[PDB]
Formats: sequence, C-alpha cells, structure tokens
Amino acid sequence: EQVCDVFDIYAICACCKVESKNEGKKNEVFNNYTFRGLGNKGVLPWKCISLDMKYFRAVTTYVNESKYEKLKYKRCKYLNKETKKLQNVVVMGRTNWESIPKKFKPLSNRINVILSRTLKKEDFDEDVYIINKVEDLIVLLGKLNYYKCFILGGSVVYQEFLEKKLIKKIYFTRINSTYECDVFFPEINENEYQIISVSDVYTSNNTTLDFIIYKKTNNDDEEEDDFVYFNFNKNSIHPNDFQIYNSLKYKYHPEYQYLNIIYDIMMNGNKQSDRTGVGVLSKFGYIMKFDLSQYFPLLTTKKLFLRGIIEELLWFIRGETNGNTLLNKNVRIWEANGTREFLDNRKLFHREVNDLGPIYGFQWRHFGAEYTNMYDNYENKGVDQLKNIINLIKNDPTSRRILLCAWNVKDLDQMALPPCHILCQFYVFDGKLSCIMYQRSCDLGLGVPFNIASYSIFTHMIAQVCNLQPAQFIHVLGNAHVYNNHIDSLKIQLNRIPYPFPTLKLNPDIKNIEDFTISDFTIQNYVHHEKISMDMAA
Amino acid sequence: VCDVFDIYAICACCKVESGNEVFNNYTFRGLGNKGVLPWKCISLDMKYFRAVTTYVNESKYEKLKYKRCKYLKLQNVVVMGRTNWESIPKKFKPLSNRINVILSRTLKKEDFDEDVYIINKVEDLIVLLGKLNYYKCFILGGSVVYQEFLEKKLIKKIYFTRINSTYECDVFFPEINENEYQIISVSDVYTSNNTTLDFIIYKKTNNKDDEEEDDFVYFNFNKEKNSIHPNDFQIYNSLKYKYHPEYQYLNIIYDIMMNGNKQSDRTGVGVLSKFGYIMKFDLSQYFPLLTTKKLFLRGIIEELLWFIRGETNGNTLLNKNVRIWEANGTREFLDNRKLFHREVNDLGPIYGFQWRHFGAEYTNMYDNYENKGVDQLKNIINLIKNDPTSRRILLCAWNVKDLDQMALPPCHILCQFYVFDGKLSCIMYQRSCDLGLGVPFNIASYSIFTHMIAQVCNLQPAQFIHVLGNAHVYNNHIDSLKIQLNRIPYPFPTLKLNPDIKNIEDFTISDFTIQNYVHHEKISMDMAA
Ligand SMILES: NC(=O)C1=CN([C@@H]2O[C@H](COP(=O)(O)OP(=O)(O)OC[C@H]3O[C@@H](n4cnc5c(N)ncnc54)[C@H](OP(=O)(O)O)[C@@H]3O)[C@@H](O)[C@H]2O)C=CC1
Ligand SMILES: NC(=O)C1=CN([C@@H]2O[C@H](COP(=O)(O)OP(=O)(O)OC[C@H]3O[C@@H](n4cnc5c(N)ncnc54)[C@H](OP(=O)(O)O)[C@@H]3O)[C@@H](O)[C@H]2O)C=CC1
Ligand SMILES: Cc1nc(N)nc(N)c1OCCCOc1cc(Cl)c(Cl)cc1Cl
Ligand SMILES: Cc1nc(N)nc(N)c1OCCCOc1cc(Cl)c(Cl)cc1Cl
Repeated sequence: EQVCDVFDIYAICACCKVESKNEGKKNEVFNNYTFRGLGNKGVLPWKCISLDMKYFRAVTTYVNESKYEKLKYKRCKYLNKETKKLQNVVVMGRTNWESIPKKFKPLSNRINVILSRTLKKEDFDEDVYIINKVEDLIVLLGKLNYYKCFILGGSVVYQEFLEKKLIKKIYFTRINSTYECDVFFPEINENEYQIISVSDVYTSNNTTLDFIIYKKTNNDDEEEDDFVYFNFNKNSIHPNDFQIYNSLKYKYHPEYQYLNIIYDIMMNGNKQSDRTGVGVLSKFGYIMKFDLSQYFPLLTTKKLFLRGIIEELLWFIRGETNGNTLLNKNVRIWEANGTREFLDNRKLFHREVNDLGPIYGFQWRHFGAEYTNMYDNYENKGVDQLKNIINLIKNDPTSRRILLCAWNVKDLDQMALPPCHILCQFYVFDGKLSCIMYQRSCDLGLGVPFNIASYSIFTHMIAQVCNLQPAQFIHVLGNAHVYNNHIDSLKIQLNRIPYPFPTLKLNPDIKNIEDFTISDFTIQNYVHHEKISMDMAA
Repeated sequence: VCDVFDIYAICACCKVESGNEVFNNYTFRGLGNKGVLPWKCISLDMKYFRAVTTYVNESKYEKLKYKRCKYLKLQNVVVMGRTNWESIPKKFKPLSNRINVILSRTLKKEDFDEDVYIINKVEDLIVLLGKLNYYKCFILGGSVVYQEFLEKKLIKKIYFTRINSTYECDVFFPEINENEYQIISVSDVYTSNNTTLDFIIYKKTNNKDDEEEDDFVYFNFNKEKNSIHPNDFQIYNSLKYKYHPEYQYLNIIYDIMMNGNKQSDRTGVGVLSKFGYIMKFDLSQYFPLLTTKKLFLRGIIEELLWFIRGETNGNTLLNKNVRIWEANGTREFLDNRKLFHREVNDLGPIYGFQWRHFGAEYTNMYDNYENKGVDQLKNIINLIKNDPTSRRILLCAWNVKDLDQMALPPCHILCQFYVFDGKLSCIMYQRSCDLGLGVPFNIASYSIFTHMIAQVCNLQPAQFIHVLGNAHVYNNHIDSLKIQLNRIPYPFPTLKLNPDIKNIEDFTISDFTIQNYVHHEKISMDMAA
C-alpha cells in the first residue's frame, strides 16, 4: 500500500495557454503541455473565471459521510490502529496562500494547511495548520479526521508532490485562452498519468474551459437483480484498437457525440456497397445536440480549415450556382461535381462545366423558379425562403413554420446532385434561437465535421441579424455511414482526447444576412490535434 | 415473514375466452388448460423463466445468510404443485441447476429420491429453508400453490409475464389486490411465436470503484422547473424500470411538463414546448398503438388511403365521417388563409397532391392531374425495389412554392426510407407536434404506412423513427396527460395487412386488422364540456 491511496491525496489546478513564439505559429503544434500556465506575479494569470472557482469550491468541499467509515478503517489499518462535520483538507504553498484574498481565508468548510519555511504559526491569525515538511503533512493526516486531501498548488508545491509520487488524481481545468505567465504546472508524464474523464465544455467570462481528470497509472439493491433479468436478450473489430477511447470513464465533451456515432457504426453498422465497389458501414437515424451559447463545435480530434466552408456558405446566401466563383477563391468543395464527365454522367449534357444547377443557393433564394443557367438574373423569381424565415423569426417568433428547405423534388434531376442537407427548422424562445438541420446522407468521415461547423455558423448569422442569441444546434442524421477505407484513420482519431472547443466571433456591425463577408468571422482559440488523411492512400 | 426468506412468485398469464370490453391487470389471468399450458410453445417466456429462476449472485449471498440465521455451488429454490410437476416433460426434470421442490400430499420420498425434495404442507417449507443454503426462492406455481401462497402473505415479488393473446383455459392466477401489490417495473415489448408479450414485476407495498462515484458528483457541480407537482406523478415516479416503448412517448410528455418553455400560440391558448425529440419503434416486434388511453384507427387509415389516391378533396373524407380535415376546409378557415377563391373543403396542393404530382400547377380539387408533376410515391417504391441502398429514398410533402396555396402547410415534412437485409426502416420528420392529441395518431399512421410500403416491396418492416421539431403540449391538456402518465402500459397490439395486396394503390379499409389491442379507457384531452 502506497502513501497516496491510503491518505487520498489529490491535486487540483487550473491551466491556461502561455505566450510562445511567432516564427511559424500560424501552424503550431498542440499537446497536454499546451495548458500549463498557473500564475503570473504571485497571482493568477486571469481576472475572474468564476465557473472554475465554483468547480474548485465544489470539489474541495464535497464530502460523502457514509464512505468515510471505510476510509476511517483503511487508514487506521495502515498505521496499526483498531477502528463536528466531516471536512476535506486543503494544502497550500505559502505563496499560493498569500495570493488568496483575505475574505476567502481560511477556505470555508475546509481544513486549511499551509507549507512554509520562512513563517510559523505565530505569523497567522487564522484557523490554519502550518507545516515545514511534506513528511509532516503525512503525520498530520494520520492524526486528523478528514475525507479527502487536495493539494491546491504552488507550482513548487505541485512539483514536489508529483515527484514524491503522492498524487492519486489530478483534477485539471483547461482554460482555453492565452495569458502572460511566469509560473507553470509541471509537465505530466504520460506513462505515470492517464486521462480518464472529460467534462462538457463551457464559457465563463469570455473563455471556454473544460475539466479533466488524470489518474495514476499502474505500470437499496434488490432492484439490481431485476436489471439483469430485463437484460436476458456484428463487426468484431479489435478491442485494443480503442485502448484510449475505451479506457475513459466519463466522455461528456460534446465531441463525443460525434465520436460515439463513429464508434457505433464501426461496431454495429451494416455492410453495404455503392453501385460501384467502395464499401461502407451504415446505420439509420442519429441526433447530436450542441450548445452554441457555450462553445463553437469545431472538432479537435483532427484539424479542420473553415475558410472553404465559410466561402460556400456566403455563396449559398448570394443565391449563386456558379462553381467558378468558389474555384477562383481556391475552394474546391464542388470541383468534382462540376466536371464535364460528372455532368454527362448526370445526363446534364447541356450544362456548362461548373454550372451546378438549381442547388442550395438557388433553392434558398428562388424556389420554384425555372432554372436557366448560372449567369441568369433570378431576382423576384421563385420564393425567397431565406428572407421569409428571417422575417418570420423577427415578426412571428412562435411560428412552427420557420423552415428553410433545399429539397426541391421537381429540380432534383437538374442539380449536379441532390442536397445532402435537406432542411433547417428554427425555434425561438426568450430571445434565443435554436436550429434543427436534417441531413439525409452523411459521410461521417469527412462530410459531417464540416457540416456541423457550416450550420453552427449559419445559426450565429441568422441569430445576429435577428437580434437574438444562438442557443442549440441539433443535427439529425438519416443514413449515416462510414467509408471502409476511412476505418484506420477514424480508429486513430477515436483515440485522441478532445480539447476544449474554440469560440466563434462575428463582426457585430453586420445587420443583414446578405451583408457578411469572409473577414467578418474569427475563430479564437482553436486547439486541435494533428491533421489526418482519411484514406491512407493519398 | 416473507421479506426475510426472499420468496417470490413467477408466472405467465394469457388472456381468456370471454359470449365495449373493459381492460385491467386482471385481463391477464390464463394459467393452464387440460393439465398443460394454454399456448403451444412460447420460446421467449421459457428463456426468461430459465434465466430468472437460475440466476444467482454469490457476492450478495453473505448478506442473506446473515439475515436468515439471525432470525432463526449456490443455487435457487423452485417450488411447484403436484399437478404442476406431473406436466413438465421429464427431459427437463430435474430442473437443471435448481433445488427442485414439490408440494404434494398423495406421494412422498418413498416414490422419488432425496436430492429432489418433497414436502407436506405450506408451512413445512419455511422450516425447510433454515436447513437450506440458497439464493432466492421461486414459486413456479400451479393455480392453487399461487393461490394459497398469496393467501398466507408469503410473496415479496411477482415476476409476471403478460402473454398478449387469447387461449382456452381451465385454471387462472388469482386476482392481485392492487392495494397489496404494485408494479414497479415493466419491460420492453417482444414478439414470440406469433404473439407479443412483456414482463412486469410486482412488489408488495409498504403500507404498515467509489473513486468515480465522487467524480460523477463533480461533473454535476453546475446542474440547474414548472408549476407541476411531485405527488401528482406518484405511479409514474414509483417505477424503477420503464423499458416499455410507450415510455418513449410518455417520457417526452414528462419532459415537456417539467422543462417546457411557456408560450402562447397562433390563437392565444398556452402551450409548453421544447425543440427536437426522437422516438424509435421496432415494428418487427409490435404495432405501437398507445395503450394508456383508447385510440381509434378507421379515420387515419382512410386519410392515408386518401393521400395515396392523391386526393385533395376534403368532401371525400367528410362523406365517410372522417372529420380530421373538416376545420381546415371551412369558408372561414380558408378566408383567413387569404384563400378567398378556394371552394370549401378544397384543401389545395396538400399531401396527396404533393406525393403524386409535386410540381404540377394546382387548379382545383376536381381537375385531372394524370401524368402531371413528379409521382414521388411511385418513384420511392421503384427506388426501394430496384436501388435499395440509395440514400435518396425520400417522400417530401413540404413544397415551398405551394405552401400558401395549401389550406395549411404539412405538419409532416418528409419520410426517408432505409433498406438492409430484406428489412425497411422509415424516418418521419414532423415540424410541429401536438403531443397530447396529434402525435399518438401520427405514430400509428406512419407505422401503418411503413407496413404498407414494406409489403408492396417484399420486405419486412424494421424501425419507425419519428423526429419531432417543435414539440408542444397544450396547457388545457395538462390535467389529462397527468392522469395518463400514471397508467401502466400493456403489451402492444399487432397489425395485420391483407397479404394479397401487392401494389400501394390497392389497399382498402378492410385490408387492415389490429389484433389484441389491450388498452386503458378513453380520455378526452380537453376535459371541459
Ligand atoms: N491556477 C492554479 O491552479 C494555481 C495557481 N497558483 C499560482 O501560482 C503562484 C505561486 O506558485 P509558487 O511560486 O510555486 O508558490 P507555491 O505556492 O508553490 O509556494 C512555495 C512556497 O511554499 C513553501 N513550501 C513549498 N514546499 C515546501 C516544503 N515542503 N517545506 C517547507 N515549505 C515549503 C515555501 O514557503 P516559504 O517561502 O515560506 O519558505 C515556498 O517558498 C501564484 O501565482 C499563484 O497564484 C497557485 C495554486 C494553484
Ligand atoms: N403459466 C404459468 O405461469 C404456470 C402454469 N401452470 C399450469 O397450472 C396447472 C396446474 O394448476 P393447479 O392444478 O390448479 O395447481 P397445482 O399445480 O399447484 O396443483 C395443486 C396440487 O398441489 C398440491 N397442494 C396444493 N396445496 C397444498 C398444500 N396446502 N399442501 C400440500 N400440497 C398441496 C395438491 O396435490 P396432492 O394431490 O398431492 O394433494 C394439489 O392437488 C397446469 O396445467 C400447469 O401447466 C403451472 C405453473 C405455472
Ligand atoms: C483557482 C483554482 N482553480 C483550480 N481549478 N484549482 C486550484 N488549485 C485553484 O487555486 C486555488 C487556490 C487559489 O485560490 C484563490 C486565488 C485567487 Cl487569486 C483568488 Cl482571487 C481566489 C482564490 Cl480562492
Ligand atoms: C413457463 C413458465 N413461465 C413463467 N414465466 N412462469 C412459470 N411459472 C412458468 O411455468 C413453469 C412451470 C411449468 O413448466 C412447464 C409446463 C409445461 Cl406444460 C411444459 Cl411443456 C414445460 C414446462 Cl417447463
């Protein structure tokens, strides 16, 4: 029995990102050591992240009474002993202690302990224990009645507790912003500690953050029976391939909505072939939800560029169907569907190369108008859906008819291809806008991460020009499939741990949906793993 | 008394041949016929029975050995009547892995061996259970065994299989006093041997690592509603396991009632609403016709047959006493739609028109539209038979161009189909869902449609997946939904189609039969007049 398990000694910290160099930091690398800034100038690097404070307080103050008698027995056995409100103990480097504002001290409902050489009990007015050696802390825990013991930091205090192998778990807040720092959390050794849980992502005081838990690596109840009774009733891909993924206990990060779908398709999907030969695995009907008020959901388990998909979005809004516009901005999302061959194979022998036909943009601005060619002038022809939904959101917000629909049955065969994203339904409550997008056909490997981002942005754009705040983006998948030759790559991705999401900012001067331009969009604090080739062949 | 020795009954009860029929828990009471079981094989019940009576947990025994002695290879005790035993096929006797026990008089240990037990009277088993080292004790019954054991109040849990079909029977399970026992769990619904069934669990009433368990609390540090009370949902909350598919609809009602946003609507009524729910029903296992209130299906089938005809004439339905579209077809309703030049009950280019003629120009409800617009319905049928893995098998009612001409825009946006291994699944997207009156009907409708489409395409139905956009409960529906929430569902009915019908246009009202619909009594959602 080691000292850490017996005495239930844990660390808890909060780390931001810190100011590196600008010599090629458009394309920089990220890892766990990305978040490492602990202090600056004897205080915290940031003003107030109240949600972290709330977390910190709740963890360090939470005790479970019933669980104690069994810890009150474990510790006693270790020290050779037989067997008013239970409190946790918290330990602080002296400098850490000085940094805390007076009105917070001693930390309420906790047994305060302070590490110091240069100071002694006489230097303190407060109900606190002073100790001058780590060893004395162990001696003290021996004597006291407590639930858990949390090391509250000091990088010095952190360093010495890790290297003595005293920390059973690190409760770690990732603060997804950059600040000046002079003090840093020790680099965690991946062989000594592994992440086992990952929380939801939140925003607090203008930054996203999540909370992760590292664990030390070792290298009534009648109704519990009823559960077994009621449980009395394909692809054998290999366990080990999901070592990391399957080791996590809590996968609460929103990116897991995506990743669990992949997992599900890999384990349970249906083997099917296209009329061609390319094999997929597929399943029918999934849903993901995303809280746009808390983060922007750009996947972090691989790198995504957003310029293209933003250009495509602006191109939809202008009602364009001319692929050349996109190619001239070096965006090739639609190149393949615009070739002479692709159009001929679509029986559009009379369609000019890159004239995509009555697709999205056209349906959004001119539904029902007779498509001629990509250069025609369609103004006041067809139904301006975009305008009407913006008008409904503004003037009739309780409407259950706020739908934007790409799927024009009549023009389907004239489109280079039918829309993958069928429709958008909007919802308004309490000055907040939510949006369901229904997608009939979903390539999970490449399509889906881009599609989540596109419609997230669109919700922001619509909300803003209607003076509302974005709320939920809800993505419905009909035929959801993975390409067989993406399997190895998705395997890799599925074992990366997500990072806290970035945030999206829109120029606030833009007040009509038609008036956005590319430089009106900024992603801030995109932290992400390395880019992946989905087929390992190119 | 019973709490200590862990004595439970386990049964299976079908419905009995009875010359308005009322349903309650007593509806399921058929135990046996001619000294045999009323039904032939029901293989899933035999699997449940074997699994429950055999299963043991050794790491939970010490707690019970502690309990029993104080008061004074681990297996379970199984107890039956003589008649009961003399009907089990010998190739199953002795009951593999179970302390076999018989409660008889006429015979004793002078006939059969000592490894198998035989006992004298009711309170000659308790005595025999001190002597014994066993997990739990199951009364496999026989009518009188059950009877006398419930009589003496020696039963803690009844594990009760509801067989949702009717057979001739000579013996019945006794009435269970619902003041003495209550249901705390209800399972998923299943099809076995041409019948649906579920498994419920009765409980006697009380009427006088841990590392990660903490970590769970932390992740909850930030957790967060409406003027609905707790004690009104007594029965609903007092259930531990709610695996019956009907809870997919009821849980949504609960969620909107607890967490719904207050809104006043189109007319000024009051609704609670949320946005985005999903439900899934396994059509190969049952027909999802709600059981916690009475539903009628003639009208909705006629609406569907009307849609398939491509009809937009509301008078066709009114002449059959299908009044679903009545209010939408009145002079006054259409004038308020700015449809001053539309004949009454001419609903415009709605569903039928869209499914058979999307894109054609609408004139009036009497015109001939033959070969005008796209026949979506014909097209999706061809895709299903000839290109089953297509991801474009969709039937879309929402014609943006025609919306304003419709009496009202479709509540039911679209249907997507999916085919794999001879089976057909369907997703229906619904933009606006009146959870109280509308959605129970909507579920039945597209379920039936999915059957119709599968059959004409030579496939088996698989899943109906209902996606809900704006999901709302009417405020004046609240009291009734509360009553409904505390009702326990019954096993679902089945839908039979006439197997002769092989083309989508050939169905008639007489080609549809609902079987074994067991249901609670009718509720009026608006409890006013
Ligand atoms: N964001 C976060 O999660 C956290 C941030 N912080 C920040 O970090 C900074 C402080 O970190 P740091 O400079 O490392 O200071 P520390 O809190 O680590 O304090 C170090 C001091 O504590 C005492 N001490 C440490 N180890 C021993 C030992 N075992 N025996 C006796 N005394 C010991 C000594 O006190 P003495 O000088 O009296 O001899 C030493 O100088 C501040 O900016 C603070 O705001 C702190 C905690 C958490
Ligand atoms: N569907 C289901 O869940 C089940 C159905 N069954 C069916 O039930 C039918 C049998 O029911 P039924 O005959 O009414 O009941 P039993 O099978 O329990 O048979 C009753 C017999 O048990 C003995 N017995 C009853 N009370 C006592 C007592 N106080 N002390 C000692 N012995 C007693 C008597 O046998 P003796 O002559 O020796 O005195 C009596 O004749 C069968 O057809 C069987 O298939 C059986 C179990 C479960
Ligand atoms: C803030 C924090 N957050 C996390 N997740 N872990 C910590 N150890 C931590 O530090 C706890 C000790 C410092 O406490 C404070 C410091 C300052 Cl500067 C202020 Cl203003 C308030 C408190 Cl409580
Ligand atoms: C089958 C069953 N299922 C449940 N759920 N409970 C029972 N008591 C039960 O009866 C078990 C005792 C009767 O057993 C049999 C009777 C006949 Cl007739 C045959 Cl063929 C086979 C068995 Cl096992």
